[PDB]
Amino acid sequence: NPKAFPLADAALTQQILDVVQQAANLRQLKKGANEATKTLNRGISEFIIMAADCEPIEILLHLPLLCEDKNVPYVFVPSRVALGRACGVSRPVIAASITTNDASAIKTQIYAVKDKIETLL
Amino acid sequence: HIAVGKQIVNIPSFMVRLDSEKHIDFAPTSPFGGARPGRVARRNAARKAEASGE
Amino acid sequence: KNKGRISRYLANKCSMASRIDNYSEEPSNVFGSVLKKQVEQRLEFY
Amino acid sequence: KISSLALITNCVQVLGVKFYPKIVPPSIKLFDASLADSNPLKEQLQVAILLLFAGLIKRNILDVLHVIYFSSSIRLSVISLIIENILKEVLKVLFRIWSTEIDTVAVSLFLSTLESTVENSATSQSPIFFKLLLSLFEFRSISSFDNNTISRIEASVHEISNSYVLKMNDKVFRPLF
Amino acid sequence: SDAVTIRTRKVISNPLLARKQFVVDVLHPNRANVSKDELREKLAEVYKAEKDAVSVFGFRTQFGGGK
Amino acid sequence: ENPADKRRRLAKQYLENLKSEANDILTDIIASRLKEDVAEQQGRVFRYFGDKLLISEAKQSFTRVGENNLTCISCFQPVLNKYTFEESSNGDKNKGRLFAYTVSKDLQLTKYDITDFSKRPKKLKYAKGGAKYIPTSKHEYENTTEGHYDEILTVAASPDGKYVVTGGRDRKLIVWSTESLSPVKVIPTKDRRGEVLSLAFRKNSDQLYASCADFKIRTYSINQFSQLEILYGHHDIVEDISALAMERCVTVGARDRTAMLWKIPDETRLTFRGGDEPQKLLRRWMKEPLFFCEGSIDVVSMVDDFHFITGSDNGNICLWSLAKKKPIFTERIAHGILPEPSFNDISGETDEELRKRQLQGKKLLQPFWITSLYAIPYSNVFISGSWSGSLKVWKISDNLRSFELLGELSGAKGVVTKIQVVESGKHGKEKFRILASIAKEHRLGRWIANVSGARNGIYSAVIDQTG
RNA sequence: CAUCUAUAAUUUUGAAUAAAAAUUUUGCCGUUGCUAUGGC
Repeated sequence: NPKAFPLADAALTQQILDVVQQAANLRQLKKGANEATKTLNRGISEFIIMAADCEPIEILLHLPLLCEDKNVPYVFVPSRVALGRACGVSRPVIAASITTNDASAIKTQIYAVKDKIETLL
Repeated sequence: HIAVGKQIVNIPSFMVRLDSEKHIDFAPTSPFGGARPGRVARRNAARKAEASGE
Repeated sequence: KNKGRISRYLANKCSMASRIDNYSEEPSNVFGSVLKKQVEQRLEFY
Repeated sequence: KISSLALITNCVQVLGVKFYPKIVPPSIKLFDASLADSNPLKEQLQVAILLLFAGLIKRNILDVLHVIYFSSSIRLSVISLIIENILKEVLKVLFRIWSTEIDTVAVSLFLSTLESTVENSATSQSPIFFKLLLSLFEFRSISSFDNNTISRIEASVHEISNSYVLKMNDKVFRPLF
Repeated sequence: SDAVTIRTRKVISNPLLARKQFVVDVLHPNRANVSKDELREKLAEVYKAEKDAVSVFGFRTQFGGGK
Repeated sequence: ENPADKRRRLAKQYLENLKSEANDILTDIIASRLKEDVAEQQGRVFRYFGDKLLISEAKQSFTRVGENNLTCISCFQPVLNKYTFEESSNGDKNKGRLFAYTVSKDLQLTKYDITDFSKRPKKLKYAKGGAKYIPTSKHEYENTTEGHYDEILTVAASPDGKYVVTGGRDRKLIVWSTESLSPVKVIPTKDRRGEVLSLAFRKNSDQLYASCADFKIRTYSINQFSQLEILYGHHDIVEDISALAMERCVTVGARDRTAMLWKIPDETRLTFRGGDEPQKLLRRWMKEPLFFCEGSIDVVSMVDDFHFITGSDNGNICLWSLAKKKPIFTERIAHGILPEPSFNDISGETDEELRKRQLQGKKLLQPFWITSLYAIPYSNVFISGSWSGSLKVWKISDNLRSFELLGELSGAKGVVTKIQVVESGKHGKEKFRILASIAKEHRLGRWIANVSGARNGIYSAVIDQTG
């Protein structure tokens, strides 16, 4: 399906999920479609991760509009349950937003993943 | 209050390495990450328990 | 109070339905019906 | 039967609202009734006897306690009423009723009475009390019970005896020891 | 709670001076500074020798305590 | 009358028994039996029944359990000592009464008897935590209320049979006396995020290793009720632990995909990293399908003192040896690919071809997680389990360089939280009960509940061997 | 833990009740027979 167009391969998924857990730990990550849209509106998002097997896909498919409107990288990953593990919560998550903060330890990681996402876009 | 790995460090210039910056935490002796609260807290507690007794 | 609870739950399900119907070429009474049943079951719980 | 219960409870109410030469003859008639009884009508009867005993003790103590013993939680409650209202005479009552006694529930109520009395002078009460312990040990010797049961009574009596000897002053019961 | 550990490393059996010479690590958390007498008692228990045969010396407590 | 004479008497009785059983076998051998009974502490696999097993005729039996989402299980099995000769069990009623303990998210501890390998595990006793044990300070080191109030997560039964010790999300750790299930001692982990994630006893000993999710590994001595040590070194939650007769343990830290082996007395650790590359795999297959890349390492068990097996969350089972840093033999998707989501439900649009395009073919397939893994100590068989509703029994080669699928068992259904094994019979004829705590959800978080027909229970499979 | 006790097993008396020795698979719902399996 080309609706979830940029879908990460195994390696890029690894690094994406790793930086997602890092940001969840330093608490630079907003979890959920609604809060992600909120960060997107406020323009505080470094980039967006989405699930690719949502039931159905449109409920989060709304996001790429705002993403590529405001020039914020976005990427799909295979499994929402994997994304939930990566975030560190008890329930499957479908879309999360890595926010932006200059005083972060994971700066260089987020920038590497965002680099590769942009290349893939 | 902050021990790297297992070893309390009290030098602010310490130049953590990579894995060390993963391992920083509160020391197992701190009132913050461990044992009984500090002197001010337990002095206040003694004061309040005594004043309740009287 | 449960008026506010149910109102907000309905708002969430409504937004999801709007997403589906906007980005689906020919939407499906199947998802409409199941989401309505979900809200109905919550209301029955109340 | 039901007529008797009605008479009983009417006596209960009238005495609670409220002479001796016409309050003891009903007591006598009531011991007669209790021994004659000693079926759910009979149980609720015995309850009525217990209730009127509670009222009269509130406002022959020996056979009163006899009927109380040989008549559960209600029984313990009325015992607590007995100890709160009414003590040397109570001690003689205890000794005589034990002699009459020598089953499980009666013995348990007996031990409860002893513990209540002792937690509730002592020189006067001492000798019959020690004779009572003598009798309880003889009961251990001749009782138709089980080892665990008899040991339960044994520990209880040792505790109460320790309490009473602690209460009493020493030089007075030296010869008693 | 408080469980002192005595463990040995670098055991070199030196039969010239008729002994075993080793390096002792004592893990004392939430405690200060285990005694040499207790060290000798427990070392004798472990090594099945006599507290008169065991000897230790030179104990330095690491920064932050517990070892 | 003398201790030495007593020991001689017991030993000669042992020899009488050995000679009688040797004659029975007949209807070298004695030296061999003695040497094996020695051979336990030298940590080379010696127990080689890898192919005498009769998997196809293993008798399978589910047993439902009341509470929901059993989290974990621990089995206690009395042995006979070889220094002395009394027994492993504590009292005298027991005399070889096989026990099991199950802990459930519903905050329940449940001990069963499984002595008879033909009847269902009988529920002897239980103890339930609950909300009434919530600490009144709630904000200090002391956390010492005599019960659990959140998500008991692991259990371990002491090899001497006196205590069983449980720990979970409440950041406590409670040792119970087995008979009355009574809580005898409570030890806090004293860390805000120090949740206990796994428990393992050093075999035949009273040193307990608790892998805790504050990135640490605590180590307690139980016959003294104290915390000996903390071991540091992981980067993510130290998700699972396993220990054997030596003074070592092995752990898997999850996200760093890192298995670390802890030699305690030396105070040293050895780091094992995986490192398959899917594109290399593709090139190699061209020289010769789907190659998922390793997400996290989930479960671990030592087969031996020098070899251990780690099941990850991308279908991989790796066999590692202490010599080489890379795994010596990795094995691909163990329990197959997770079934495809339905087209209608992925799409939300009635056009059938559009829905199929939504399903996207292969690119949304994922592998089953290895949720449980267990190697019978010092033996050459190990049991792997996922939520594919089938335990897989595997046998390692004799050279300890590879392993193959010995067989399957399809009686399970659900998420296999934990696997355990119990032996019985004579030294020549050994019956093997395989217990599995099965529930609907993975024990750490929810993440998953849609499984066809999962039921909370204990899955017991009795295996007999002939040859 | 040991012991005692309790429950439950036999012995004896009595057709038997009775008497004593003395001894030693589920939380909720469903399908399914003489155990197995559904759903919440």
